[PDB]
Amino acid sequence: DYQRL
Amino acid sequence: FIPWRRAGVKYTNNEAYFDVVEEIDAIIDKSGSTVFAEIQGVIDACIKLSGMPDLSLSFMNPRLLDDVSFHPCIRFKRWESERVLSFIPPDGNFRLISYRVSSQNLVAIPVYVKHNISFSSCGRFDITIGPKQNMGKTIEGITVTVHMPKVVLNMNLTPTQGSYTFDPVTKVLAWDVGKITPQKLPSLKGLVNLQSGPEENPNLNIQFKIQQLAISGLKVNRLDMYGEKYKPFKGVKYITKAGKFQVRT
Repeated sequence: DYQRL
Repeated sequence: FIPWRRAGVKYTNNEAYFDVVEEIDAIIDKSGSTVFAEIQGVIDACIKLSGMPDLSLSFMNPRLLDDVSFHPCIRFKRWESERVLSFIPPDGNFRLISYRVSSQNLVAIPVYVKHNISFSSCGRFDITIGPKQNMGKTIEGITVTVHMPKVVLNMNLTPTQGSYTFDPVTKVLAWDVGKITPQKLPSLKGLVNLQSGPEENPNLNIQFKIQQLAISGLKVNRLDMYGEKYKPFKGVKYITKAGKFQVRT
């Protein structure tokens, strides 16, 4: 769901 | 001397999340041209990080951000000089910045409405909604609300999906659409009863939400953490929703 940084 | 953060909070898993949430206001004319559009946004943060981390959030295209309001944790000078948001965050949930998107580019318009409306004691109301500049992302939570003029008494429409109501005292038509799917566009069509004895067609007010899209194009570059040596999970999500979005007919 979140784009990983 | 970090007023917004106490030392020694410990989480079992160190995580930092940011949510870039943009609201699009637009007025679209009956030919499909943008009369007005603007985008306002916020970056919300959910920070569950042990100790005293010091974060630097940067963007691919920081020139999009105009009229920014900053959380007090932000070091304004490093934004002014490097376009990096550098801050030791409060704990938990807080709004990092709010912004308006720069006028340098036109606003992308992620939905379109095809309309055939003609208003005799009998009119025709036919509308179909579809994706426009949405980057192929799913358009969900769609509702269409129409303040019908006094002459409209009641209506008999057929939705291809969702449900509608019409209030014959307030004259509001509200169509709960749901989400747009590829194979079959949502449409609402039928006849309208008029009080026999109409200048402009009514405006269509549309609500919607689109995950995995910041309609401004805003994109994060990196999030770096200093001052602690653990490796936290770090993520960003983007969502666009309608603010006041109107199609004229």
